[PDB]
Amino acid sequence: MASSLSTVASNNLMDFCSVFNLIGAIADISACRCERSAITNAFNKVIAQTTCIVPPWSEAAVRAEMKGSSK
Amino acid sequence: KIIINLFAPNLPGSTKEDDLIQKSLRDQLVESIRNSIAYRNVFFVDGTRGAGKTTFINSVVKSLNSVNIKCLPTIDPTKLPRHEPILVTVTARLNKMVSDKLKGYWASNDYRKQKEQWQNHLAQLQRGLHLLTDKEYKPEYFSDALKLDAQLDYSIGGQDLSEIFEELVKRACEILDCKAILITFDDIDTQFDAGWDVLESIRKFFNSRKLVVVATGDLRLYSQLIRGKQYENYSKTLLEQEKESVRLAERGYMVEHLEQQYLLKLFPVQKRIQLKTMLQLVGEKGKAGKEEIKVKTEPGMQDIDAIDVRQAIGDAVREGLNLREGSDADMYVNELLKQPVRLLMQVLQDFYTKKYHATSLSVPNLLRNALYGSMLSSIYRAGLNYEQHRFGMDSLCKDIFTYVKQDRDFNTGFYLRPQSESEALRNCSIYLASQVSENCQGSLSKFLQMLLVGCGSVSIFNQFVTEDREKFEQLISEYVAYMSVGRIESASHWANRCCAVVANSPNDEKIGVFLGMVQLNRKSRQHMPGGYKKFNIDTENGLAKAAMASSLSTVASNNLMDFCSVFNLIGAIADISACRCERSAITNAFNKVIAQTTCIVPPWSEAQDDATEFSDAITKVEQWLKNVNEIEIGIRPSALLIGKVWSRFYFNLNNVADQHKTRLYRNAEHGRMASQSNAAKIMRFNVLAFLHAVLVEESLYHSVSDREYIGEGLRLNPVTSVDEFEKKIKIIGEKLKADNKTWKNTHPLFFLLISCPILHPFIFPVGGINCSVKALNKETSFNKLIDEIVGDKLLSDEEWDYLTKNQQIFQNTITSLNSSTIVGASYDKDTPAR
RNA sequence: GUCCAGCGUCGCUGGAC
Ligand SMILES: Nc1ncnc2c1ncn2[C@@H]1O[C@H](COP(=O)(O)OP(=O)(O)OP(=O)(O)O)[C@@H](O)[C@H]1O
Repeated sequence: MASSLSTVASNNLMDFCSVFNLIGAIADISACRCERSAITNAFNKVIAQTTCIVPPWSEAAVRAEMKGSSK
Repeated sequence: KIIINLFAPNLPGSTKEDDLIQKSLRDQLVESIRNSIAYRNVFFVDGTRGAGKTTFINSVVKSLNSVNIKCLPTIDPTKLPRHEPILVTVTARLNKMVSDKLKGYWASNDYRKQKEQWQNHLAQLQRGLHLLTDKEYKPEYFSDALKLDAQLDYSIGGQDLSEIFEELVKRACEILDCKAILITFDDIDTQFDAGWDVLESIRKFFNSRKLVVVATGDLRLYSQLIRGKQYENYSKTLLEQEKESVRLAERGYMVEHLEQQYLLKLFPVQKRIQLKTMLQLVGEKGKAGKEEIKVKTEPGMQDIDAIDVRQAIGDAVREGLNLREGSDADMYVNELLKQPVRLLMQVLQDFYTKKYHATSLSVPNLLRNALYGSMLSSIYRAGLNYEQHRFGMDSLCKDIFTYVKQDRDFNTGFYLRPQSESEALRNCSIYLASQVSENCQGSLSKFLQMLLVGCGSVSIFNQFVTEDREKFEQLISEYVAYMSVGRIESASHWANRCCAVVANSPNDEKIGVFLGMVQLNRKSRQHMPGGYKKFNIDTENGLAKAAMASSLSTVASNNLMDFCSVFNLIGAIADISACRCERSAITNAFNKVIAQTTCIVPPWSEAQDDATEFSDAITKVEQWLKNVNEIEIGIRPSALLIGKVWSRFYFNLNNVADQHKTRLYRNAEHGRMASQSNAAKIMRFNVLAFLHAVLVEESLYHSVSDREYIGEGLRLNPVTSVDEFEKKIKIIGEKLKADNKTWKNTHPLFFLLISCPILHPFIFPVGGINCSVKALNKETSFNKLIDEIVGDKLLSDEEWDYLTKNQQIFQNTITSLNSSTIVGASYDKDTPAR
């Protein structure tokens, strides 16, 4: 779930679960070519909380930036 | 590890080996030339304008000079006689070397046989030179030719110069004992009409294996030269006859194809070499760089303490524009790194040299002067003011509006972010942001003028005028005249023009509530429930009548219309802070619009003792002005800071007018619950929004503080309650106290705008307090914190209890505005309880 | 669960116990 959870801030903080996130997780992990020590680092970096801002060509770009990305 | 000294002459030819930038590229191309001759052979070093296009060529020649290749002296067609052909110049330079070699040789009698052969070939070239410079054919030369000679065994008969010149080069190579001869040209940016003769003399006379040509220029300029020579081939009578759109396309492609076959044949693609800009060499943000560049900012600096080129501009932009350490400051520097090398270094050389002598200040002034002389061409096409003496307040306000007009983006235009795709708008933006930090630095009065006039003009025009490609700018010319922006006038005068423009468009149900304004009543209403009545002006007192008087505007089109614009308060405050003395402005500002200004709708419309009480109000203002003088010297506004403040302020006002619009009720007198809205409550939140927008991002974007004290959480605006405004006030309070930093030294803008006597009555009116079991907990805590920051206790014990519960003489509180009626309400329904 | 508030044109979101 943590690997497949991503949130977007447009007018109110929206939460999403996208299959494209899973492909991003596999793509990041598979390029490790490292021992056990780096796996814990890489696996911990994959699972996190990421918030991305709305593209400029939308009608809620200014409000989203104004409201700030936080909790 | 390249060290650049700004105090060197910095001429194009002044660069030595240590000063040269692209040292790796120089050796790479020298190897390419050497290899090619060992095994068309025309090299083209391509570089943008003002990027080492001449110094690099000299270094390449110097490396070759010190398999043998004799380098000809570099030539440039621009600094030559107009009508002299290239072939004559090259032949002249060949003559000098071989004659110098022959005379210096002085061994045996070789220079008696070789000299005759060399002299024979020159005479042959001199005979056939008349073909180059003939405007017509001369028939008597026909018998001059056909005097065939077996000498050199020419492949083809005739008086062709190409074959004669070829044998000329072969003899010189034998004499000089060199494998090949290198001919170096130069760019034609100054006068690119002379570049055609170079191209013709390369495609005709330089095609042997003994000659290597190194040309310099810009393909974006050479293509225009060639395409011009193509359209001169079409018969004029044809160009002016078949003017169909279908035919224009047919001839358009036949030329855009003909030039490419010319270039791809004359300068082969595998031989072109592109120069490197600063961004490529240095790197993006934290990315590793291909090379290392460092600069020196002082003659006394040590070579072991030279800072990086990125950091040198980084400080010149941070304090130059008065910007903090953040991404937005890193966006300006990144744009500068993509500038031409000459322009990038000149603005740095001017800035650091002038700054050093000044110390032996006004740092932004040096940056503005450097930028003005640098991108002075882009200003002219933008059309901004170019007169140094007219640099002022309104002239700057004109510049902002025109730049937004050219950019065609009224939402984020005033941010002055260099994000426009066009190069002129990007260049003009950085200069403009410097001027904002110039005028508005150190004075509160000018800051409020930029906020209200510089950015207010753009936003209002967006929503009330632009809601046909010739009507659009017809309004722009009409709009710029009506607001009278450009003329030297006070901000208070601008407020009335702002009031007239907005009020023309009637909203749904024609309620008298607009963006930051309320339309009060002039005539008498019939059968009004409760104590609702007309707004009687002469019932206020000292420090309250003046607050109202400076907040009243009138427009005299059709019937007389009154208003209570909050924009007037901002303008009135600016005027007081301007003069700061003489006790006359504070006498005159309070009475400037009440009975003198007769505003008319825009043409696009389609319709106690007085003496003993006023001086007490006057004296408090003079006390406020005394404090401003000693603290406002530390104001360092930036174009980002002012632009962002208007954004939050504008959005906040639009919501308040749209949420209190339908909340008027027949029993909304002295409104105690948040679901009831009176006239005084609307004006309370209008002045509260302005006091809130400053607080939120005074911490975020100001330059005096290196961090923010807001904390973590969503940024929200007060529209119905003061829960959000109080919440931020508290949180900063402990953060500013746990770490010992006074409010004056971190939020100078908010400290001054919160202690102004004009806004004090508006903060706590009679009918604008939320009286509830839970609400009064916040309001009281709001009152305690405001008084603690100001120091003075605004409200005494008796009046505070009088307001909260449900006539005591009041001087620091509005008392009659809530009872005043509002046009279009009619107060039929009643408040609902649940 | 309940109460307050904020964004969009009822839905969404923050915060408190
Ligand atoms: N290697 C270098 N190191 C430092 N500065 C350089 C270097 N090469 C060029 N410059 C800068 O470029 C400026 C002028 O460059 P250059 O004359 O080659 O360009 P140009 O004016 O476009 O070309 P041209 O003079 O042939 O018309 C110099 O004054 C100098 O500031």
